[PDB]
Amino acid sequence: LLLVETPIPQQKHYESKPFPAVISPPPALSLPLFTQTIKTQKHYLDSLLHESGAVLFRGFPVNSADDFNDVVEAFGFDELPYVGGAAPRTSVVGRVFTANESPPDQKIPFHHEMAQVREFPSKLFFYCEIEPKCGGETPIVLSHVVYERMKDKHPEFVQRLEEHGLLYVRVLGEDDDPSSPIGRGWKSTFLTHDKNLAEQRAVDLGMKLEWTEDGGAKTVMGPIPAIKYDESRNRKVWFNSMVAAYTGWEDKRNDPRKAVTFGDGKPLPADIVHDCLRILEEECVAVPWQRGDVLLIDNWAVLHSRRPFDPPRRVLASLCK
Amino acid sequence: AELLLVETPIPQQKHYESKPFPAVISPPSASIPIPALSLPLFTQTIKTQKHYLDSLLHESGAVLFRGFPVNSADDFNDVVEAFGFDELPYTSVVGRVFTANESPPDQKIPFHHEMAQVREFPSKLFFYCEIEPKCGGETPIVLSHVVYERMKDKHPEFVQRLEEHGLLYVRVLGEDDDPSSPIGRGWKSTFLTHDKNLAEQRAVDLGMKLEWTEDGGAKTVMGPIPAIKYDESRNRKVWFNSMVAAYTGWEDKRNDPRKAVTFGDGKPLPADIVHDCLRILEEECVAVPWQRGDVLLIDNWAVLHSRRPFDPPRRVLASLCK
Ligand SMILES: [Fe+3]
Ligand SMILES: [Fe+3]
Repeated sequence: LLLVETPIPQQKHYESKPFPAVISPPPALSLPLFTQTIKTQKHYLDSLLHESGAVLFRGFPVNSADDFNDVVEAFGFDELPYVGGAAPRTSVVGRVFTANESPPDQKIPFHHEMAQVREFPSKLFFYCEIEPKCGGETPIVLSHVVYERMKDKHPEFVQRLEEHGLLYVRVLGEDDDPSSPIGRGWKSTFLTHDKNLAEQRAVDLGMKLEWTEDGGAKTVMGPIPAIKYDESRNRKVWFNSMVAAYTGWEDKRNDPRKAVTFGDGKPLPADIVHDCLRILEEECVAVPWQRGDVLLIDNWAVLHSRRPFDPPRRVLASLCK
Repeated sequence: AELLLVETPIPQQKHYESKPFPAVISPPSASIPIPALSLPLFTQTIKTQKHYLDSLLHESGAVLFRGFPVNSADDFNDVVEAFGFDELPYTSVVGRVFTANESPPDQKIPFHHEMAQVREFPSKLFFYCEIEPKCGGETPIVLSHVVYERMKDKHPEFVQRLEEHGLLYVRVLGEDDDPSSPIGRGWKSTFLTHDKNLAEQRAVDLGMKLEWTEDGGAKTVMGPIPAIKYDESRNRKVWFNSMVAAYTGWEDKRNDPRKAVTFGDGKPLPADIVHDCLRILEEECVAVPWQRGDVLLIDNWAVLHSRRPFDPPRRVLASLCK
């Protein structure tokens, strides 16, 4: 067959590079012909991903979870083994999983997948098996651009983060609440029912777990950096969950404003965090999904969100080491 | 090119009234001509042998298909799509195929009838082994009408009080969801709502009284409902309920199984008799070891199923019929 770099409305451009790059089709199209071209075009697709940081594959016959898994499987990358510290995921087939994100009428803030985890995914794929009835887009934005704008806007603020970093406080109940923006419990996060076994995996994950009265838990993480360095492209990125925590970690157990602070305890300037929230919006590209689309996101360069939505909707994913 | 569906015997099968349980079909050894067993030939033979497969499934309660090119979830969906049963109106792997949210391997799943307390339960069910368990993992099955007949013969009075009073099912669920619980789902993720009024309205649509505990939780009561139904296709009574199941497997921090199921009038069931029912179920069951490629078809009106503990890997898919 073949692969074709195609233009779309939403995409943006940076130094003559489309974001995201879009690949579409030009023996009639088949699912085994596609996975076959994926292997045949490995170099081309590694570079395109390197140049753009994400590529949406639209038009190909990926019509099921198993189908998406063949495409994920065809890509070669090794799966990232789960260790705990993320919403309750449900295995579907092979390297592909699902997870009932926060309530459908909410906004999922921008973040890097498992950003506060030691072994975070280098890459990830998103796949739509069920088109959203309304809304429910997976807006994406280039982390390095957000860095070039933050350093430009608030140069002193970045400097404090580069020296002080951030601290995160995330109170977790014993069970999971499907109502909160971040409703995972401690037994679910750490895949443990026992406390010792838990507080142990807690230290291994680099967290300060301290059991709460009502069987809950209050974890503390950091100081940790906010500006990491993607070596493959020699550039720093906004690899932190500042906006996610400050505006998103909001429920009966956590205060948004207290969710995250400077690495040395000093509170963050509200007008600065929300200014960052505004930078993410402006630079983000939210391509409306379609049944069959496959988006390849490099986790070193991209943060992902989720617009609110009205069901039905089914987006599947795959995490790479 | 044609294919022979050959009835075959296996060590684990039983026989009642001369009929095998479960009936087992496989493709012959030396056929004339010799067919190149394929998945597309199998599904065509299933469509062509509809009547024969209706009689076998009709008289045996379940039919295990052994020795067929069912090599992936895609192949399994093609089989289910050849039998012609309507799909049960609504995770999803492909088409009508899906993975069943289960408990840890070391645990044993109690015997039951699929969706036994849901107005529109599956009439028929399919199980498929894509990956045979390293150890155990079998999907034991048992004939519901046999359990009924033996219980009535051993405990006539108790059976008489079962049909007359029925059963009461109690569940004390939290607001949130405990991951480590066989019945961990709380009222939120149960009735898809945060609002207490709507939630209780929905539980009521499901024929159930919903109580609001002061601890932010909820207590639900179902019944009285029969513990014994009548298979019309086979003109016989079936032990269609979840008594033994709930009495032994409905436990966690908020729930005690001993009081999870009682007589429809609130009177507790005799522990000795429930365990005695557990005994009959275990004796009459058939636990055929799973071989990759197998697809088991169960008539949900005549058969209760459960699971054995196992050591992974193990992968089984399923499909439900209206
Ligand atoms: Fe995410
Ligand atoms: Fe079951």
